[PDB]
Amino acid sequence: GSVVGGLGGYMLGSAMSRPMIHFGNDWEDRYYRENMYRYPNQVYYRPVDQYSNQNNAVHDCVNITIKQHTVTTTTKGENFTETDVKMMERVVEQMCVTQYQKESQAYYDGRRSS
Repeated sequence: GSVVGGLGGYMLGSAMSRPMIHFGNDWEDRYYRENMYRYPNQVYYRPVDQYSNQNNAVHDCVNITIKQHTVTTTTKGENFTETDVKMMERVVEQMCVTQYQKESQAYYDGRRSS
């Protein structure tokens, strides 16, 4: 039950989102627009079909995405620091929410309702 040390129950997102996010100044809003490429566009998550709402599974997914990234990276002597992580959470929240909001929408649209 392990894909990368233990994430063997997790699934891997649609690879389709990287929103612009706005910290309230172009100080770190810009830093991100020059630092967004490195971040995973993908997010690691679990089937919301099983959950009362995706938000619980999103907020898990955020932590796990960062982890599934950094874990494979610090295996290479790398390390990540809070101000890097804060530049993923802004997006990885959006991306995991949006992946969920297509996996749990664009798969059923009310189970064959549209």
